Amino acid sequence: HDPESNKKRYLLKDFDLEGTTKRFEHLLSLSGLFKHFIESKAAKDPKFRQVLDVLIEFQFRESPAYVNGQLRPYQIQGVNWLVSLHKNKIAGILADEMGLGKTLQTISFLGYLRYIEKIPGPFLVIAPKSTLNNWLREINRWTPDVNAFILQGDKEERAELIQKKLLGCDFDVVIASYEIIIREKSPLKKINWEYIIIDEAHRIKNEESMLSQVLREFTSRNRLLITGTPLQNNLHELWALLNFLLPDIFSDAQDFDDWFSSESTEEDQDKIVKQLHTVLQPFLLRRIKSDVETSLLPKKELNLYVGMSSMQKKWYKKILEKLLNIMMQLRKCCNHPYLFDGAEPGPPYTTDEHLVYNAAKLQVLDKLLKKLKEEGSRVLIFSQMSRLLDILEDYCYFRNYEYCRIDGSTAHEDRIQAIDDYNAPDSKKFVFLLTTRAGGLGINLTSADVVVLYDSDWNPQADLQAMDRAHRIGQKKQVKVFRLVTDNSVEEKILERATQKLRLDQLVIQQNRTSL
Amino acid sequence: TRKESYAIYVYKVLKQVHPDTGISSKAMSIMNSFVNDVFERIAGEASRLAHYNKRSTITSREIQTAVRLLLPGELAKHAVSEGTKAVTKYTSA
Amino acid sequence: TRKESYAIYVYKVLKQVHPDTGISSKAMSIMNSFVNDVFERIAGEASRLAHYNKRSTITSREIQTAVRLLLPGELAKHAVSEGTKAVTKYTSA
Amino acid sequence: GAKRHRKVLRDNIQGITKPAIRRLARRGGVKRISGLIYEETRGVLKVFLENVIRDAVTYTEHAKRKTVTAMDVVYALKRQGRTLYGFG
Amino acid sequence: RHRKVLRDNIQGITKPAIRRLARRGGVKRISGLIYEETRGVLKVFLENVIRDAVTYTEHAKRKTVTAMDVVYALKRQGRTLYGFGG
Amino acid sequence: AKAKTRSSRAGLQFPVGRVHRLLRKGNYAERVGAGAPVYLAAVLEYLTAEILELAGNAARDNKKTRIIPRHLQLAVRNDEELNKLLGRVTIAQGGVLPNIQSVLLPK
Amino acid sequence: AKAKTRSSRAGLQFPVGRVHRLLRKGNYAERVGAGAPVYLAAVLEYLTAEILELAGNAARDNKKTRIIPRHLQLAVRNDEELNKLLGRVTIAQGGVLPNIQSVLLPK
Amino acid sequence: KPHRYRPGTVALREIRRYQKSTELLIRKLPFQRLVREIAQDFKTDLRFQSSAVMALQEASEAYLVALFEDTNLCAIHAKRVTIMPKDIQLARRIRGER
Amino acid sequence: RYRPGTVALREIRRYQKSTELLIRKLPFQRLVREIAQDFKTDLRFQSSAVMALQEASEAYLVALFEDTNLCAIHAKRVTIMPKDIQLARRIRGER
DNA sequence: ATCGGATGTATATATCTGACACGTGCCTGGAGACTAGGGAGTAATCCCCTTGGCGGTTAAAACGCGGGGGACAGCGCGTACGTGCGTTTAAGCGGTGCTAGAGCTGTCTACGACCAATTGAGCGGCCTCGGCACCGGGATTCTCGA
DNA sequence: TCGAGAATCCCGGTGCCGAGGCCGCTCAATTGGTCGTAGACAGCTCTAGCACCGCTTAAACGCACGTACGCGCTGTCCCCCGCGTTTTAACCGCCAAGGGGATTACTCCCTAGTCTCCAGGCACGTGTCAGATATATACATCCGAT
Ligand SMILES: Nc1ncnc2c1ncn2[C@@H]1O[C@H](COP(=O)(O)OP(=O)(O)O)[C@@H](O)[C@H]1O
Ligand SMILES: [Mg+2]
Repeated sequence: HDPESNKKRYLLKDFDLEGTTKRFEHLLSLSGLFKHFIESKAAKDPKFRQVLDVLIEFQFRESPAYVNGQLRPYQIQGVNWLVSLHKNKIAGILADEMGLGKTLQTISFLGYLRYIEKIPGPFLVIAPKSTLNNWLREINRWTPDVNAFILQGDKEERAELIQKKLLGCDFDVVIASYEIIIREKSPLKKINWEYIIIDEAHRIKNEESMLSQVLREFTSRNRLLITGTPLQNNLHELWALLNFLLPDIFSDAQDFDDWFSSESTEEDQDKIVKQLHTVLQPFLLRRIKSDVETSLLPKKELNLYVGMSSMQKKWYKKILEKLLNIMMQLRKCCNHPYLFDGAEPGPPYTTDEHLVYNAAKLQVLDKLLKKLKEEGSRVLIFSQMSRLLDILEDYCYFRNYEYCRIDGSTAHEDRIQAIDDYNAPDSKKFVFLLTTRAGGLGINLTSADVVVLYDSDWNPQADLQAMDRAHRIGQKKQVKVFRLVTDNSVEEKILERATQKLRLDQLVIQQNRTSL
Repeated sequence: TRKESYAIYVYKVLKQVHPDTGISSKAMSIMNSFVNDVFERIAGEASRLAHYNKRSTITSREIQTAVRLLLPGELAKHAVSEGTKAVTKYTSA
Repeated sequence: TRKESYAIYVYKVLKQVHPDTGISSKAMSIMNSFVNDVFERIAGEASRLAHYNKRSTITSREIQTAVRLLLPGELAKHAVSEGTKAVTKYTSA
Repeated sequence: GAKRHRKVLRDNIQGITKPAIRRLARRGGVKRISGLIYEETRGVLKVFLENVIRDAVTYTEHAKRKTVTAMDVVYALKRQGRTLYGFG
Repeated sequence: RHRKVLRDNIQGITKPAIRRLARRGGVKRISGLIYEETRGVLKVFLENVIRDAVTYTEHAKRKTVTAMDVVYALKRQGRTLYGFGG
Repeated sequence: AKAKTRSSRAGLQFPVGRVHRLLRKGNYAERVGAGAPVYLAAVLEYLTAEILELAGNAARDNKKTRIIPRHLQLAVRNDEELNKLLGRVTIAQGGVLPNIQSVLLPK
Repeated sequence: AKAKTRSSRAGLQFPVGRVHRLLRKGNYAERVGAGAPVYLAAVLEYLTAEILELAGNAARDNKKTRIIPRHLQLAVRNDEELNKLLGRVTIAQGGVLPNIQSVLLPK
Repeated sequence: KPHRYRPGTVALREIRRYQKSTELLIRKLPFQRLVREIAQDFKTDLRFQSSAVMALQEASEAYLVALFEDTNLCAIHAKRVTIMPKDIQLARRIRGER
Repeated sequence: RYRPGTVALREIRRYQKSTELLIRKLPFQRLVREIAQDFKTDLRFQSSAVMALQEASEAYLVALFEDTNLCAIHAKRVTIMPKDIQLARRIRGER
């Protein structure tokens, strides 16, 4: 409790079978395939076979009394699932959709840990830099009686905070960004870390990441991950998530890969995914976004199969035949020919109609913006290239519409000002330029209703997150996705690969939450 | 006895680039030493190149590269043109 | 993929001059380059020296004259003495 | 408008910053530096770099490769008479 | 040979000769202290070149220093000379 | 079975057989290709003609018929490519280019 | 019989056999003698021992037990004849000798 | 009034702190960009290695330091302490480069 | 009576146009074969060898005096002083 | 601003001497078979490159300003050079004699090339634990304005 | 001028990564034997290097005189350094997918080397003659004093 007294519990003044035995005892109650990993890394790893060879219910009905305000019943179910997860010496992944509310559930579960079994910290929380304040606010609001600091600033400020509170053990939560964890590990490697919580666990995918390696060096009683969408593209990434969760069990990537992904059985189908549902049922929890929400109506996603232009065809053939050193050149040409140097006609440059018809997509694009403009709609172009987004900006100038652009080079204050002015009440702002993988999740463009994915991405999750900039809670009229695809080109290839990835994700995970 | 020299050939070139002038003995000795020095420089560069590339033979490609590496600019390109012309004429005969 | 170098030999030489003293990788590479360069200089000078006298063999006499030509001043007589000592010991054993 | 003509990317020779020339000058051991030194330095640097790179590219062209190597750079320096120890 | 070995022949490189060398170099006005410096630098240059030439001629087991040995010594020092063979 | 020289076949003046023998006996490589002597002889002949034309022009400017080391030196030092090629070379009985610094001349 | 390396038979540390093979493969002459590799190995050993002794002295002066390119450079440039031998050589990750002209010092 | 160092006493301190370190004094990425720009004027469609660029940078900085030393001697010979482009031109012309 | 500088310029123009050797032959030969006796006793010299030595020496000295003159000009003088020769040799790398 | 001298600069004429053409031998380059091994062509393969975009830290880099000291110019002056004239002296030349010792030829033998078997030395792969880099903090030293 | 105030050196503590052993294997040294053939040694020879010696006469030496130039001193700007904001770009960490150069491993052909002859091109020795000095002489032109 007292800083000096709590120093005796925080700092680390000093084959963990002690919890491993109970872990396996509870885990083998399910299907026997769970022990296949250990029967593999027992011949592979003899030291871990010493536990296999030998071999409280708190439903927590109502919303926590110790927290402020009322807590939603589905969040009650989630936090009870976290409680059950704790009282089994196992760790899981909460995977509710963005905006459903996960920070509240996590901090309510921490309040459980602190006020029902009396362990006031330490707790490490890792999140993207933009979210830290939005964590501290809920920390102070829902359970006010707790101390926490953001551990931010220049070297001097962070060192002062470390000396004042970290080594002095004057905290309960030590919320810190992804970069801070790497920056200061030695001062932070020894707090014994009851839990380590990672919001937006999409970052921890590659096992060779510096963040991954650093996090493996930490010593913690138990872990936890928060992430809206696990398994973006591959299955090995989900394996990496699970491996970080429980390295005792998921210590064999090749096993899981050859099990489903690296080798899909030559049977008809679905036996292996039934076994996957059995395996991951106790580990990962996810709920349908539309399970309790009504409100947001579903999106009217459409494809506009545009052709090609004469100059576009010429350039595309010139690229196909064989200064340019990638297949992405095809994606540039299929996108807009002006990206190349010399395509623009003449050292004198103009802005008249000589660009609209020269680009295949932008013709139908202009038609659709017009048709919506005499209908009272706003546009959220999400191209994949900032350089091309300049071309679209020039075109919008020619048509005399209103910019509001946030690329990756837009300063944070400029970003928030643009969000404010566009999302403001009635204003002269027709189109909203934006690059898909920009801004993180701190954008709430709920005023508009029409989004046009100008290009397509390799993984569908990026597009889905981009489409959530207008389909989140809030906007309650209509959503019209208008992704543009050009036929007989590499764009068809990337669309097909994205579709197969989305189907894989659907079958693997999007059948669990139906049972959940 | 019978010391070889490039005189008889330097004279043949001279009485086609200026078929009216002559050349003194000291000048001819200087020309001979110049030809020998350039030969040694080019051949040494070519041998070093062949040794670098693990090759066991010296051929027109190494000779051309050594020329292009030792002569400056216009001399290099003109000498390369002359060498390739001579090699093609030799092979087509 | 084998790649030879004088690393073990330079290390053996170091361990008898400064018995308790290591050497980093970059210094090792620099010493290897130094040995290769000195070998190339001496061998090239010996080759030229044998060519001037119309000999076909490189022998200890050419090597000694080459080290006298290349090494500076007082650094040359110690190398010559070491070479003669080694040659006599080898030819007597 | 007309943003499709983005920038100039002023000059990679101007990428050699005045503090960098000043640091090299300090290592050389000079006390006061005139204001016009920073252009002569860039000129001589560019001349030297082209002279070395021409021979390095010649070597890598002869070898029928497409990647200039540290060995090619070392050979070019040796040819110019600037032997470099430490790269092979 | 045994011909009454002499000294101070560096004084044979006389002041007017040094002045003529300076004039061919393009020097208009000459300070009076330059002659000893010139004698020193000439003596150093000659010592180096003659050392190399004598090394060559002694390796060839000869007793006569030849223009070819001198040319080889100059080329070894990096001052290639045209007009005496080679 | 009449014998005609490789120089005649290649249309050169310099000897190709002698260059081949020098390359073989000079301890440059284990083997010597067939086109290397032709290429090297052509290059040598080109360089000789290039320097010797300039020498003849200098001799004509000096109103002389036979060229001398002074004319050779004048040609080499006046032509910049040749001056860079023969930078570290001294020519016997050559001399210097007429050159006086502007500061030394009277006002 | 029993093999005995030529290095051991000559009382050296450097590889006499490897030196002999490099001398035969380097296109230096048609034949190589028997004592030439021994002489060359002895010379190389002497030079490397000298430079390493100076470098170790420098490293011990800097209170360190590894020789680094800084110590190699500092040992080479502080010896007049070694520096003359390596006048045109540059040592990577080396440096310069601490040297400030006396005119530049404060009055 | 805050204390101030007299002109030159910080230049001397920088001199003796830079004649004692060993690292490279030019930034890495700008030098790499300059190298690629120069190289793409002899034959297009080449690539370099990190070790090649490091060796080239090492040789380059050695060249410029060795040039600045002779520039300093020329400036001192001219009864000065400030190095000027005249000094670089003289040092390069005497050295034989140009 | 001419004024200081006129005869010097005339001499510069005269000696930059000639080709012969500016050092007497026997004094230089005596110097050469006195220096030679420090390396081996009872040597003989080819006349061609001595002439090659003389021409190399003269070329070296003229090329040194040109750089010495440039050093003197750089310091706003027209008189060459020993410091100029020392600076030229030091820059050139000989010292 | 014009004269009076001294110094190249053309213009003729005689004199060698050293390029240039011619004849003679022989050594080397060309023609022709024969052969083997170097290098060219094919194909796996695989790791690192490429292009376009993103987010965050944190020093360097760029800029502005004051002010000091250094460069640059001008002035005096007092040597230290240049120029010119006699006076010796030693180089340069022509000639001669002598002998050391470069240079060539013949024999033959010791020693390097080449090849087959054999086997230790050295190189690639792997692992670990000290040497050195980095970070307070305390003491010492050095500069600058009283 | 001594006492701030700043910068640097010198002590402990981490901590981390590369240097330095240890091991297996494979491939170049090593040993023994055979066979040309370079070079080593004797002998000869004839060339050129060395040593005097006399004569001429240009170049070096010594000394005078008198400018002009190198060096020291004094002002005056101006421009470069030291220092405090503030701005940005280098430098990490990432994603997403390719494919393209670089590197073995193998087969086979074709172009080098190696011989044997044998003409003919080039080196050597000789014998002109005309190109380049070697004197003279008149003219142009700078230079320095009027
Ligand atoms: N009393 C409450 N009960 C449930 N949810 C709430 C309550 N008050 C606020 N919330 C919501 O909980 C949400 C937390 O979700 P958010 O901050 O978007 O992060 P995430 O999307 O990761 O869950 C907030 O957006 C907030 O609107
Ligand atoms: Mg969230």
